[PDB]
Amino acid sequence: TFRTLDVDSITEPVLTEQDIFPIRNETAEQVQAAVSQLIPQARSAIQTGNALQGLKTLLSYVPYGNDVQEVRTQYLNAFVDVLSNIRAADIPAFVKECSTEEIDNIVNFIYRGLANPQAYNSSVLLNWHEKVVEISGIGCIVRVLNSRPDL
Amino acid sequence: MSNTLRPYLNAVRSTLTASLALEEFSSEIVERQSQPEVEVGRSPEILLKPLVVSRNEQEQCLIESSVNSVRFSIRIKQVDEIERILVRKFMQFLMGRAESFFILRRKPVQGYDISFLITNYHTEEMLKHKLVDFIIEFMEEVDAEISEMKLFLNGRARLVAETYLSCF
Amino acid sequence: PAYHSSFLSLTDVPTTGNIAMLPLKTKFRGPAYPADESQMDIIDECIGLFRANCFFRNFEIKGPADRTLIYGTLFISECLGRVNGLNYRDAERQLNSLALENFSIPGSGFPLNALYAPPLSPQDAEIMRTYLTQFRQELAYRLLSHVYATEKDHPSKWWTCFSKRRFMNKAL
Amino acid sequence: TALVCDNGSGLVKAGFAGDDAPRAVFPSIVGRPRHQGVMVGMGQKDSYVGDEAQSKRGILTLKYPIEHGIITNWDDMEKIWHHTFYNELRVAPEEHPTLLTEAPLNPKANREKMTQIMFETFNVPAMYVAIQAVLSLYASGRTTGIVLDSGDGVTHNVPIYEGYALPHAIMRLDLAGRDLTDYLMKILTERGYSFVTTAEREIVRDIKEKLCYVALDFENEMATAASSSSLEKSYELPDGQVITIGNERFRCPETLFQPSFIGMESAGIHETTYNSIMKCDIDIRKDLYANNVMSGGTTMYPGIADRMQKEITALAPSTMKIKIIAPPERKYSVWIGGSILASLSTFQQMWITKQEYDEAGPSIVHRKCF
Amino acid sequence: ATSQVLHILPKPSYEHAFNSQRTEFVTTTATNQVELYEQDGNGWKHARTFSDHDKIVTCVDWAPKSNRIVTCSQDRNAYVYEKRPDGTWKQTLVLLRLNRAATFVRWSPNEDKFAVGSGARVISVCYFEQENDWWVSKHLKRPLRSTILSLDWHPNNVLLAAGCADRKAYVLSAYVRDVDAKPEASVWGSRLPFNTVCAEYPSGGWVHAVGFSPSGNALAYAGHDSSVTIAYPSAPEQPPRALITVKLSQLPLRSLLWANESAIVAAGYNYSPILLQGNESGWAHTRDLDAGTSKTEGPVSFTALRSTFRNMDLKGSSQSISSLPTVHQNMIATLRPYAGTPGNITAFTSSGTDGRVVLWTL
Amino acid sequence: MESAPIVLDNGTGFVKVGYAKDNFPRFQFPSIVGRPILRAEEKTGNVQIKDVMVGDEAEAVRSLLQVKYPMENGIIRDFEEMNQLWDYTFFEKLKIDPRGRKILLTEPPMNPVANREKMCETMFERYGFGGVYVAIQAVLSLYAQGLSSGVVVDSGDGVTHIVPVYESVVLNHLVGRLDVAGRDATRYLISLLLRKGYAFNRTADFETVREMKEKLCYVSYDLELDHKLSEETTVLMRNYTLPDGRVIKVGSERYECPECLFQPHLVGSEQPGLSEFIFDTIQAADVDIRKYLYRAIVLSGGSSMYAGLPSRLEKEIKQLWFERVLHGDPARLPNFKVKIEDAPRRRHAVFIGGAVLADIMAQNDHMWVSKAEWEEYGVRALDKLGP
Ligand SMILES: Nc1ncnc2c1ncn2[C@@H]1O[C@H](COP(=O)(O)OP(=O)(O)OP(=O)(O)O)[C@@H](O)[C@H]1O
Ligand SMILES: Nc1ncnc2c1ncn2[C@@H]1O[C@H](COP(=O)(O)OP(=O)(O)O)[C@@H](O)[C@H]1O
Ligand SMILES: [Mg+2]
Ligand SMILES: [Mg+2]
Repeated sequence: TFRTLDVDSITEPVLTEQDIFPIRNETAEQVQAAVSQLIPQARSAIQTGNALQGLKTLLSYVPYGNDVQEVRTQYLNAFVDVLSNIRAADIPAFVKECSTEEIDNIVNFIYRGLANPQAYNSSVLLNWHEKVVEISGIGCIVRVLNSRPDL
Repeated sequence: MSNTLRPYLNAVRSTLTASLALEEFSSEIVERQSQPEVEVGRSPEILLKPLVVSRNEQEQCLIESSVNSVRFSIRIKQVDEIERILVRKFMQFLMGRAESFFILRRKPVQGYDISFLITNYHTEEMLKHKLVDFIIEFMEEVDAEISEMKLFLNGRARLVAETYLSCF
Repeated sequence: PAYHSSFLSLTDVPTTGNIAMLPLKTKFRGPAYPADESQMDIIDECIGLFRANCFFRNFEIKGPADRTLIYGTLFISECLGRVNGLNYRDAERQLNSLALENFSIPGSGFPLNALYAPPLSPQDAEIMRTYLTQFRQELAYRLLSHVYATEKDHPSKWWTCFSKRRFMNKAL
Repeated sequence: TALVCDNGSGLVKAGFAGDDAPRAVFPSIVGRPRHQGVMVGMGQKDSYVGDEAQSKRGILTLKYPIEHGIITNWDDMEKIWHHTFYNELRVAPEEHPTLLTEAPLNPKANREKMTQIMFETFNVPAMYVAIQAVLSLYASGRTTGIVLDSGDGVTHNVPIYEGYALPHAIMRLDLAGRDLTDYLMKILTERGYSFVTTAEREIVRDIKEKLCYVALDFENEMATAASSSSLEKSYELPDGQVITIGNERFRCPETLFQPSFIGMESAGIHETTYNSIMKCDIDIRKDLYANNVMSGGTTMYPGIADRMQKEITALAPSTMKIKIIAPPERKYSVWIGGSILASLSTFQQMWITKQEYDEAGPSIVHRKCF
Repeated sequence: ATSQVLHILPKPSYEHAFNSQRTEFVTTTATNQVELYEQDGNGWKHARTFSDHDKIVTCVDWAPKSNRIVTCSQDRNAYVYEKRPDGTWKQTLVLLRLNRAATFVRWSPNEDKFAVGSGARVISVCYFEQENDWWVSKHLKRPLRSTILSLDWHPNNVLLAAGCADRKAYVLSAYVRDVDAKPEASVWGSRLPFNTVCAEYPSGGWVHAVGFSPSGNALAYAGHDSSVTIAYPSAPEQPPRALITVKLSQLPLRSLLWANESAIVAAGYNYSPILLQGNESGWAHTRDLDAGTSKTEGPVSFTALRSTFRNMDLKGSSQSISSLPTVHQNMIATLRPYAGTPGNITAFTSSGTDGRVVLWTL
Repeated sequence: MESAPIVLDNGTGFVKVGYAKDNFPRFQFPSIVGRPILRAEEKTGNVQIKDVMVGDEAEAVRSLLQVKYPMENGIIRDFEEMNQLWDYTFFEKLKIDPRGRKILLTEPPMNPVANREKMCETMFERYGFGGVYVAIQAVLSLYAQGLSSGVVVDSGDGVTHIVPVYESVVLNHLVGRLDVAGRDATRYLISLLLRKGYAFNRTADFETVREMKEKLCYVSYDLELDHKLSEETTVLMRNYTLPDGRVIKVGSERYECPECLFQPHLVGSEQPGLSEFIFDTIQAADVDIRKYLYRAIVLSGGSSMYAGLPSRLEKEIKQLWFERVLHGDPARLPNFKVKIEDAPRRRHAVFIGGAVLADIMAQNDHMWVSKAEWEEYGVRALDKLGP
């Protein structure tokens, strides 16, 4: 019977996410190289005990795209490993000196971490969430709700 | 209860309260109608990105959000088979009353134990800070409610044992 | 449904407001035209229908004959309120006193002032009162022949039970 | 909404749940003519009720269908309930639930006939019978206290702690405002004035309601009145002749503190209140002493709260604060608290319903109204 | 900044408009009705309803000089209301030709036309023809891709700004011949025919609010990402001099109003008017106009006795639920001039989902 | 007022009345007649009830009346009550003397001939109209559009009927009745609310559920989506307060009630619903005119006013052409153009088009059936009024 045939999907094509969010102006191998330069700096900053500078350097660029899940998950592995190695007393002094765009990137990537607890320690991500929202306010979560879907 | 749950329920509270910036919005696909857009998904520009808050692999929130509606869904602690039965049936009595708890769904979304739909109309006609207080007070107490139900089940298993075994 | 007046089948009947001044068998003084003593009239009908009609809770009025049957039906409910515990003689004097005492006509505390018309002139009011006083005196006298049919010093319980059966939830 | 009908011994107090005060308040009286009805017509009736009986009283024998909180005449009590619904509130009782009230330690049959007449005569959709002192505690904004309620026919003490009543500690005393009116007739006779008829009993009730008061120390007041004109003052009868009284103004109410004035062998209202607190468990007594709640018209005397506090302070140990709560609206606190209760949402599940009465008979009240 | 609560409406109030003399106001309740309120000493009284719409009224606007009310609804219609000599209002249906709901409406500065935003991917620019006695509608449609959430008119009668759910703020020519005289040359353009596009500015979230500067030389707009962006154009086919975004710490602004050429008031889901100040060198959130941003025994009545037992029964305890510290108890939906010359707004009004109508003095 | 021809849409649920060149009904009121009743209900001295009470006088006061409808399914069921509507319409709504006036009447396309005959007889022999014209209701709804081709579908209280028109020729062999309309949807809402334990069996309560339906019902665009919002969610739930003051809760019944237009089997009919009735009608037209009928599917009448009905109808015709013409091949579906015409005024398009047609023939005195022609030919005078 006719009632179940989807005509709308072919007679009125809906907006795509790239009609809402601008296309990435970098190729997949170009962003994969840019992150592969940063992950070794982020790992090295843990060994010198400077994990705060490990985050400040890792956070200087972020990968996005549905074509880059492998390097997005490698960047998230490094991000959660860096956040797990910062001492909990350093967080308030570091968060107040981040820009609004660095804060937006921190609260975005703690959200990607909280989505996968079998890989990532939620206990440190929730501690970071409490302190980032306490110091920078509710609007940083509002910017994550509104953020791009391929971050 | 909130010493172990405090970091988690603070992240849930903060992001549920950010997510409830709701508005009246009529459908772009149907004329003279409005629908909770998170529940239909037919126009993606007015959907906000779905956020997961999590304590544990077993204890999770999904917050789905839109111009006129939030869907909030939770996985709750079920560490043994008694708790799997007790939780499932408690959520079925609680969702069976959903007309009187106006922000409940009648069914959970798949892979979640209970679910809530807060619409534009609920933020207009109810105190929305008391809606997020009800969500977090439900999440704070449900583990103590379910553990007390397995104490009542233990206490009855003793009642029938002592009644039976004392009439030889 | 409920039972309507057979006298709704009459035509060119005298009228006041929108009561029908129907032919009446009676010995009381007043304006009502003498009925045949051999045939049922509106009071033999009104008492004969009352104890069925007082159970219905819906009634559509066909004309001025039914407006007259309704006023009678409401007055039988008043009589069965007045009559209780009396001897037949005390009941005749009490229910004549009830029939004679000053009552509201339609167009004045009347309970059905939406369904009944006011009197059509200052003189129509006097013919409406002088008809309704004669009618309700006869209606009282006739009812007592039924409620004191088998015994004479106590009203029949088979009639006193309708004393709270308030027709359509209306009373005078 | 629901009706609240505090059908007390001396006044019927009636109205709607959620109203600030009762909108029907009238004598709990049926009057019947005692003289030759000679003029034909004249708007005469077989009997009169409430304010109509009270205004015609010079030609009527007046009687209350309720005495000591018990219905003695059900035919006249139906006449009063009919007057509440159809004349005084102007409602169909078949459209409204009714909250009724009674004093504790009443006959079981009083509750049964009261539920039967409400469902079978007045055709009510639902009803409940509340204890009057439990209602008076809602009107206090309290969930613990001891309520001393005294009406026209009965005085009672009910202690409640955190919403639990202690039913073993409940006291009843069949002495209240009608016994004080009868005693005021007995002692007015000593100064020169005889009041004898059921109509003259309403004149001396009106004297009691505005001349009488409670002395803080009875023997000092009695000596002050025996030695000065200063306690004496006057009242004008319907006949325009004047009554002067002195120690009768505080001797009448003192019968609540000294029941032996009317020949009773009982503790006064102060010591009956203390005996009720002392029947309660030892940990609750402190909060009962701090929450003595006064109610009913027989608590409306000037000085009675100051006297009640003085008398209970002598009985209790000095180590704690006795507090007497006597609101200016305590004339109506049972009705006020009934209008609170009848407007609560859990109470909407506590009603006896028509269907449930029809299935069970009038015994349903004993297994639902406590 | 002083605030005064003028009235509490019984139902939500997404829009209100005062007349020119501030002596009556019109408001959309959340129903198909519109409420007209008159002064009553220092209070207000419900003078009349309008109820010509079938579904929920979304927006309403009152023309200052010509004294006409225009109303829009989810029924896809508009009605214009005009005052009769006897003091009643004449309704007039406008055929908007919209496929979906009307969402937002504004009268033009000369009041000779109005524009209606829609969920239909279009804006109905409506004008009157004396030759036909009709209101007739022109569709702006070229760049618009989603629901139009808000409109504003440039101080010159031609240019229309639009905030859209596609995360963009548009500046479009709504020039209509035999209504408009030719527009003067401007920073937005000079060759300016109907549906020419002067800007397509991006946002981080849905553009709830748009507003031209009092001189028309800049556009402010507010996004659902809790930002206000201020755009300074250069010329046609050329990028802006500055495109300054200030990101707020609070919930999003839904409404927006220039106080002067160097200051903006904005309000929304934060429940509070904020002040932003700046110029083409930079902008900053500078004040909150509501002091409530700082989070700041006797006889007892029957309604307190009864409500404390109803609270014990229905809720956890006797204790009443506290007010929010802001004057508005729910999101503040619209933000409109009340006093001062254009370019120097001295006071403004707000209405909210809590039904409060509130006056603010700067 | 004016000497113009009177136009009367004597519809099954509502009378609408006025004159040639009126842009809207001069009056509109329920086509109801009331008799006095008492019903264990409220009474007051603040009103008076006459032995016949009709239209707005009945509808404002209906708690006090036995309400009856002189019409059902587009035909007069009782001419004695229809005489009381027409007396009210002319003598105390319009406040006119009909003597020698010309009147335009309306009816649906497949009525019994006795309906038009006894209706024209009444105009000539009760009222003494000097001439009559009787128009097919759906061709008037095309005059309101200012339009000469398209398929016009009119759904009122009594009947849903369809009339294809091409280049001003009316395709009389293709016209049809779907015997489901606003009264069947209202009777179905009573049946659906009875499953929820509510009752509406009094003659006065039919107007209460009509107002409830007219306020709260909508057409589901996607049935499995509205069933999901219905069974998984409480968002469809709504409260309605009756004129009693009683409150009722309504949920799935809001989309489930008007679904009987699109699925007539829900009310026991075997006919195809709106979309399939319109498609089977257009698809029976000749190859050269099918495109012009699909490009102008004109909705009319109050039962076309449910929220989402145009959206559902357009979709469901695209979806039915995709099943029955393309056999499920997507490649040609974008090339199929359909346009539902869904004007704001369309509840009154029959009146508004009657007010146009009555002006077009006002000066052409030969176009009307005359009283002098009726009294010499009888019912054969009506043979002027088309095939
Ligand atoms: N907004 C609406 N939503 C749903 N139903 C509506 C709406 N508006 C009107 N109706 C319904 O339409 C019907 C009245 O329409 P209309 O006036 O066109 O019928 P009619 O002309 O009297 O009937 P008919 O043409 O069959 O003789 C009623 O059932 C009414 O409830
Ligand atoms: N001001 C007063 N002073 C003294 N006695 C009063 C006063 N007001 C009322 N009373 C008495 O209280 C009694 C009525 O009180 P009430 O609480 O209504 O009793 P009840 O409920 O039992 O009918 C009567 O004896 C009356 O005279
Ligand atoms: Mg008492
Ligand atoms: Mg019709």
